[PDB]
Amino acid sequence: MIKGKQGRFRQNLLGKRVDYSGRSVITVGPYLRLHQCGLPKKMALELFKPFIYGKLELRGLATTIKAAKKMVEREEAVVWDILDEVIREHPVLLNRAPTLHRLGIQAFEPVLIEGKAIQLHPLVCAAYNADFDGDQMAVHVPLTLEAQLEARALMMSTNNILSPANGEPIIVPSQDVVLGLYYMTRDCVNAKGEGMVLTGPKEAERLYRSGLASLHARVKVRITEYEKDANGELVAKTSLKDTTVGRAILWMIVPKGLPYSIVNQALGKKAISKMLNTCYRILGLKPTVIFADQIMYTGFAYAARSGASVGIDDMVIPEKKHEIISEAEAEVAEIQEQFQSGLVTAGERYNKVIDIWAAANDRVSKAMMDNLQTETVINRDGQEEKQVSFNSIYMMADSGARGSAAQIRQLAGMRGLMAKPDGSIIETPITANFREGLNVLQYFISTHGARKGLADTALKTANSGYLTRRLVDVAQDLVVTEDDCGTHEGIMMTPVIEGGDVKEPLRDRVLGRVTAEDVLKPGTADILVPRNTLLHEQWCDLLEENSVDAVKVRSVVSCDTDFGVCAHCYGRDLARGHIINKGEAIGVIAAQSIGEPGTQLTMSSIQVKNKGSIKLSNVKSVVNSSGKLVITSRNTELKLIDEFGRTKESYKVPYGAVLAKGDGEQVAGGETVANWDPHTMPVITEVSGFVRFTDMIDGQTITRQTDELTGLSSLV
Amino acid sequence: VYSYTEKKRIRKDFGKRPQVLDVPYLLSIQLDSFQKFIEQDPEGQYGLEAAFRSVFPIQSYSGNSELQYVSYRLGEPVFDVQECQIRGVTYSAPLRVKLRLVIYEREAPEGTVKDIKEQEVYMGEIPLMTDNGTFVINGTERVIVSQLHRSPGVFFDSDKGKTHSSGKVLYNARIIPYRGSWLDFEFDPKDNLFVRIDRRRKLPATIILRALNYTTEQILDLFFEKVIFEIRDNKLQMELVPERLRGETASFDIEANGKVYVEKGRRITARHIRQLEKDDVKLIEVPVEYIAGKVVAKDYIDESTGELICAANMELSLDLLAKLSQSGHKRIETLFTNDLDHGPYISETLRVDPTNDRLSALVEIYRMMRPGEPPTREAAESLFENLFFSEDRYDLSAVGRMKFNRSLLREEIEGSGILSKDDIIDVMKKLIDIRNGKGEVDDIDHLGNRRIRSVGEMAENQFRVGLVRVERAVKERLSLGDLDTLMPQDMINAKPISAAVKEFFGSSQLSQFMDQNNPLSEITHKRRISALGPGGLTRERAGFEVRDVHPTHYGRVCPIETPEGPNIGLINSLSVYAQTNEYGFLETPYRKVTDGVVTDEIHYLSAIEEGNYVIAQANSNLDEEGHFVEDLVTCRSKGESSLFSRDQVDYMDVSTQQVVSVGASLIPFLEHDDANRALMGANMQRQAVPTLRADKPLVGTGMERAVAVDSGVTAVAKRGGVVQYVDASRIVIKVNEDEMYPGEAGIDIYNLTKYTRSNQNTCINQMPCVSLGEPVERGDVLADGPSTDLGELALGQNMRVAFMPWNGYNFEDSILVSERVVQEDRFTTIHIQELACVSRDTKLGPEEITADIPNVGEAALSKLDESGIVYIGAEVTGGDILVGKVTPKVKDSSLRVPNGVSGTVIDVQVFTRDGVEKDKRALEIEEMQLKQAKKDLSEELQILEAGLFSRIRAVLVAGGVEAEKLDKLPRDRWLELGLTDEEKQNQLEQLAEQYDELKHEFEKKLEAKRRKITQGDDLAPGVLKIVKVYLAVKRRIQPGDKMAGRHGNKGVISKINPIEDMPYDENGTPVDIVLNPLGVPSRMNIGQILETHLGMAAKGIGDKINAMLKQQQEVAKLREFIQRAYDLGADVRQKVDLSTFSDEEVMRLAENLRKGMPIATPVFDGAKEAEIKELLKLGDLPTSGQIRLYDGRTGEQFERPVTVGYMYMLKLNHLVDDKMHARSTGSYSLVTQQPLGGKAQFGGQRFGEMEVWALEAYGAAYTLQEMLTVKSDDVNGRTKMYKNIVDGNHQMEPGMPESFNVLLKEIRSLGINIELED
Ligand SMILES: [Zn+2]
Repeated sequence: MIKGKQGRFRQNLLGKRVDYSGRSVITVGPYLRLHQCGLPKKMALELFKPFIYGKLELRGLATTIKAAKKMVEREEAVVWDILDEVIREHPVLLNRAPTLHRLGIQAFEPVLIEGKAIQLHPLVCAAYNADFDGDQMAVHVPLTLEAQLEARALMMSTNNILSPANGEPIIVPSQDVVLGLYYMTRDCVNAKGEGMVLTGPKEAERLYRSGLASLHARVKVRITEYEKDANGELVAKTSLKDTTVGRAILWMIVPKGLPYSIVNQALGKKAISKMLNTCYRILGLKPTVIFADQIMYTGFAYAARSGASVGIDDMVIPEKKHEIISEAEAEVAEIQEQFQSGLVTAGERYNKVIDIWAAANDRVSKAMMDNLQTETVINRDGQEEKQVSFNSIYMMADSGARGSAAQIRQLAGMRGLMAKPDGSIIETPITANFREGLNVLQYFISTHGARKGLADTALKTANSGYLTRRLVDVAQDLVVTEDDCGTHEGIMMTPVIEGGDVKEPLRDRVLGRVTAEDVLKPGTADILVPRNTLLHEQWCDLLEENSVDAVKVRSVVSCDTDFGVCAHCYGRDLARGHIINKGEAIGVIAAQSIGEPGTQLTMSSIQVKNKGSIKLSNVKSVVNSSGKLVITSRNTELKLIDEFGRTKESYKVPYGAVLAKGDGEQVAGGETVANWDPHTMPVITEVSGFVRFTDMIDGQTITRQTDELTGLSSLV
Repeated sequence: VYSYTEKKRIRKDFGKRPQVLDVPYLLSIQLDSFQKFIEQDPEGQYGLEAAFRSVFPIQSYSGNSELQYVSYRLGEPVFDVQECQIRGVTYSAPLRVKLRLVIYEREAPEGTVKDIKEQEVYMGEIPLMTDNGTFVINGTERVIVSQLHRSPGVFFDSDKGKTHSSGKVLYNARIIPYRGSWLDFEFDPKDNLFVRIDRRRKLPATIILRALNYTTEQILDLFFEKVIFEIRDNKLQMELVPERLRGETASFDIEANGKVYVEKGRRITARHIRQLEKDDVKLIEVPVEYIAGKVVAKDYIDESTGELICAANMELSLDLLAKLSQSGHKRIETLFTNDLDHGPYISETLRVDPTNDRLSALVEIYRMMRPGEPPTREAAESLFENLFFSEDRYDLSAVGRMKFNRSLLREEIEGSGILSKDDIIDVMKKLIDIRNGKGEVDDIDHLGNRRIRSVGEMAENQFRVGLVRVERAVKERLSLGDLDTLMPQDMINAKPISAAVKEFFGSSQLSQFMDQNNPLSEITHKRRISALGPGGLTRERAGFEVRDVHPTHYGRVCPIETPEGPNIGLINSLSVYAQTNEYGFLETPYRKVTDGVVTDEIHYLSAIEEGNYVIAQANSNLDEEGHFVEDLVTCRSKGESSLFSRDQVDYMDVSTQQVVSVGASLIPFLEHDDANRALMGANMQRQAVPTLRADKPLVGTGMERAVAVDSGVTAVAKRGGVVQYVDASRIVIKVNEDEMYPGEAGIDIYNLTKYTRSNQNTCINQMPCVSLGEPVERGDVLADGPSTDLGELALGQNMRVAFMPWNGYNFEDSILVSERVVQEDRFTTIHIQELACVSRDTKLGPEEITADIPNVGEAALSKLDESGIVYIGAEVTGGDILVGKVTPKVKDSSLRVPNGVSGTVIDVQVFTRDGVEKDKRALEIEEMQLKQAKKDLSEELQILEAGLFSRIRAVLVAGGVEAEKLDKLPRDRWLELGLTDEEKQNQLEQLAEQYDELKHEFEKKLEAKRRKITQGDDLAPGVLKIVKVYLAVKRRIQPGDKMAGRHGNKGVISKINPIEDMPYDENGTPVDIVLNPLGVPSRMNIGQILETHLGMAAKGIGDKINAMLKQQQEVAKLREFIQRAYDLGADVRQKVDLSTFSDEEVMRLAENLRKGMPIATPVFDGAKEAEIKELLKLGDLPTSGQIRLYDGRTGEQFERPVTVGYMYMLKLNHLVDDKMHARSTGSYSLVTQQPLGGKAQFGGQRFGEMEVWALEAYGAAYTLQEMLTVKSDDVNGRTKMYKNIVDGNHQMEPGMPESFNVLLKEIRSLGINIELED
């Protein structure tokens, strides 16, 4: 009774089924708002039977419950009024089957829609990562008013705009509306509405809709901004700005607080993402919601206006592809003949062949990208000018709506080199391109690769699910229970350099976290910030411009909370602005966030670039015979103290490396000081003197091996 | 030349490579398998005779009484197809087996059998295959797929990498019989060989080798070679062969005849070996120390003692050398063991042995088989012998024996079925060679290592299992073999084989309920291959590699056809030109190539055969001769491709289409699209559904014809001629006299398949497509089936299409459709629902079917009949009663329509358990079907008589021809008319016995079918009668439905929208459909664009044709324009002319083309872009094809003119109403008070534990608690929630859900003090 699957724990405390629940395939209905959702009328009818019965007996249309059931199943006239009344304020939960991250369940306000499919808001689909392939989402209904409060207050889209994994808005527009917005803030040199002046955006829209002017053209227009530099006070200024017609038209949708420089760019997916980020970070939540709604609507409308299309002619194959392929064929034939001549080996032959093929492919990529990006060459109102191209494919790629450089490379040019099921890269690349036909063999090999990818995706899905299960079940217990452990002890956080470019800055790693020790600027004897205060974006930027390099910050591991964690040890609750609140557990969300991308995962010498002074760590060196500096410490690392003073570059120095300079000295940007011989372990000597055979027995311990090249042998 | 029917609608085509060979018969494999299975072929050879002679002769041991088999036969099946479907029984025929039983006397073995007998005894009943290769098990259609299993034989694998985490590559061998115990041989990281059987406990290999009765000395002789040392008065001079010196270092001065050949410490170079060979130096003088390392081979014995001087397999030293020297044995033999050349694996393999006598090895085997039993000498001996040397429990098929010999570099292909000692010896020899480098492992995924079966194979195996079972029974009963008082029907039993075969066909991973919704669906499913099933790797534990495709599948298994998700690469389909090798392997065609002429003849090649040869690529340039104009040409030789000389290949690919399977061969412009979406679409083609009307897919591939003709959904013309009667019911064909046979001439009747149930609850029906008195050609369509169009497969529908973002309504794949598309209902589809009700007999009376039901509204009863069953044609709805069923008590249990589904009753079928009466409607329906059957018999007899008597009249045109006398008297006596002494009178007499036979056969068939209809068909026990009802629902379209094209372009439909909101061109025509452009770049396919331009151009041509038809533009201008259209550019295959065409055909074909110009395009030999631009230039449409569009809402042009054209969308079988489902308050499960699940039972959505974690992720507490508690238990909680909600209150008393109390008191029952706390 207690053990096994039939055991009561595993029998009835597990994924169950739920009444007052529904499911169907989903659609868009963009005219809806993110604070609201669609729901087919029939689903509303069956879902809320007791509710409708209660309102019915309240109105006394049929006193007994059986008669009310008969009325509703008959679908009589008055029932729809009752349905609207109950749906007046009664949010519901929408859900997807693979519930990876917590936005996969979400609260929304239904609206009664005809048909047989659920209209779902566009942007939230990206949070649901649910394409409209036919995904069947489910629906649940809270019962108690407390549950309604929870949903409307916690699971509400308005309350769920940023990711828990990190602070980026999860409501970033995905693929289509971004094309429209990119179409807005892009200039054609000469068209209608080029070369005049406007008093405001309103007449800009008027002239655009008139067709008297183009959607975009460099034009000075007076615009006004409302800045909050003061202590939470608006200051309204105005001035002329050069801009595209579409850009000025877009300016209206911006709320008062934001400036204009933010919109004065090409508005890529990252650019618009930081636009939302600024809007939330400065103007809070509701203005962001309204701004995003209007962004959706206007961008859809003007993408429809765009007539953004795609055609065979819209893809261009540079003629140099023929020439480049001819050169590559000649080169590979030459190298194969050289192998036949015996100069080189089969392995070396193959390696050089693949190298030259890759180089030719890179040449083709550069040629086609040049052919694509600036193809628009036209009169300027004068003779001729070349601008960024208005071909649909480059607009798509550069806008970041979908795809990347690699896919457009596949579309226009050769699709590179395919590997085999063994994983070894194949000697013969895919000489052809998709726009032209692909031979039997190239398609066959590409199918090997694609099927390998598909099976790997399935296996990765299963493994990610299992690993996520492990991560959640290990971390089910942990919860926030105390505000502050009152601990002075925390971790140290610094930027990260693997031995090249800095990969993650200090601003990102430190944001939203309460410092453990105060910040000591190098105006030393300066308490730059207090000792136990949260670090949000303004403070982080203060630190960044102050050039703070290493900061001691509070961490959960250092928390001294008995049976829980201290809030100050945890810092900001991402997906929310304020510091984390009491009681709110974090282990489950942490595990779930780290596990969500489990599907998205995969299954000599140095030339210093920057200019700065030389610093060394784990330093133990000596001047060699030649006068250069060699290092007598294996764990030595070189830092390039920048002009400001921070370590912008860090590289691991092997033993006995060759240094043209030394510590505490200046090195020009782009000067080779870091160099060495990675092979062979040196026996460099600390001191100088006669080298006697102290404990060297010849013929028993060592052997005299003679070199056949020079004559000067060496004891072995 | 082209057929009249084919000339009805000539499809334009693009293609340069000539069609050297056509598409073969697509459904060949199943027909081959079954026809080979069932035939009275001599000498067995993979037939029922093979199984019989395998099980026969039979006789009880020393019983002097032998049952021998004579022959087997199969009469007609008890039923035919349609009545079998209606009744619901198997479609099977008996198995009448002539057996001869003969018994001798005592001490007369060779003496004549004292008694003989023979009889055609009954042995089971076997299902029969359909003409479409299918079967019918119980009113249901299913397909038996073939499994791509491992070829039986011997194989070798590495098992490297992670094995032991040492980096030491292992080497394993596996002999796998076609039928028998597995056998495996395995090394270990200690370089010690081992063996295991059936994955049992590991054992040393050599233990079984000595168990084969081979001595240790014999074993070492087999696995080593002798090295001799001679006592030449001192130092044990050695016989040296130079070949035993490579890769060695001389620890002493190798010298002879006073000459030094290798100094001590100098390694033996090839120069030293050559010095020794030329000097011919064999005997040398070795030091004693060099012999110490050596290992003695045999056992020496002293003459005086006779005792063991030294055991075999023992290292030597000076003491042992002296001990054998005192005996004076001049011969000291060791074995040449080298670390590099011959690792001494056998030595320590022997040293690990537990014992030496064969008896102990047999004892070890006996213990190992069934551990925990006493070791018995004789039982163990018989066990070992029959385990691998008896047909009873071990054998190798011809394929197994063939490949075993082949792998072993042998010369004979046919051999014993059981193993032999030398077989295992040589397998071990190969294993040790591979361990030493020579030879290699066998890549399992390579097809030649694999094998494919066919239905006959497994069916015969089951027959063999049943045969051995009944043989056990027969021998048991013959142990009491009496003196001829019995015949061989007391010996026999009918249950075993019939039970085995029917059970196997019913429940099996190979017999699958067929996917019957679309000609493509069924043909593909039949042309399917799997890796699952018995002897088939499990889905979850399958290796990633076997999922991955191996290069040798080129042409043999389509890489692009296999379902995605739960499993991939295990159910890969069958390539188009692939056939089955005689030995169960995959033969593929090729075009032979001579010195310089590509021989157009066909030559078949096997998998391993390809590797040896090098073959020319498909898209090869040849000029009027097969002469490859390019001296350098890409060809593939051994799993790789590169450019080779003009004359190095002797074979050449048959056609571009070979590379894919049927499921992928229908995708236009595949070459321009990624494999991922290609495979996705190709799968999606499987699940398409027909609409009400076919739409002649504009961008054809040429494969539609082959699939159409092979897929027997249509009424194909067995012979040419003319149709004399045309009707929806049936068709009458008067075959041409030359085509007609002299005897049994008659005329043919084709029976159309009407509206009837599918296997996906869809509709299926055939419709005539030819007018009366119309010429018809042999082997050609007469009446299209579902989704077939004049004998061409029309899956979905082609519509005007455009790519642009329309108000964000096409966000991800949300397809946009105008109300126009639904207005003509062209997407509309039909579905059939078969609701069944049974009448069993329970306690307290049987289940009645009366109309009388207590407490039901008369309105519900109004639509019912006198008995209590609905009338056909009732527009019923969800909830209404169909058949009035009541459980005596009395209580109402009447069947009803499912909730939420409407429909219209099409038919009611009624069957009754034999021995109970029938109600008024059941009797009426019985009589109606009786009348229908009698009508059918009467009309076929009448028309056949009319044909026969018209033949009589034709005969009497001569030979006493009479005009007034013939028509004066009636057709009763037309032979009485005069005729001279001719064979015609006898021929007329023959027609008279034909007439009499018609009368008598009509009478007998009438009686037989009368009885068959009247008799109560056998039903499952308990039921008195079962009634099925068929409901038709015409579902058109709504938002949420799913449809796609032919590029994997998945898409649900956003919102049916007005014609007036849609954009339209300058001439005003709006766009039917609008799709998302952004599917193009990310989902790397572009062929949709190319075909879209192509379809736009074809439709423009068709529109011009239709315009010039509406205007009277008599055939001259039409003929010229059509001529211009068909030639159209570069080298092509059409090469048609209009001078040959019959202006009637010209106008008829133009009419057929007024709706569009169908275009054919092979997989890779299709048209080029400029050719599409060429056709566009022929059309009035822009060369780019991007047309300016005008918005309905705003009313002006869209800047950046838009790509528009025509796409062939398909309606997928995922209708939103089907996927729609919810529940508020239904029934609870019996085991637990939780909502049920699914749609068939009114369940609720399943809340998963990850959803629980997500709820936990949010701070929402009450929600999770109530959801898992009251929305999935507490009596107060749910009751009070009902009170709150009906009262209008929205509030909960959470309390505590009594399950906690259940657990608490369960623990309390245990000696556990568990309690709450403050
Ligand atoms: Zn703490």
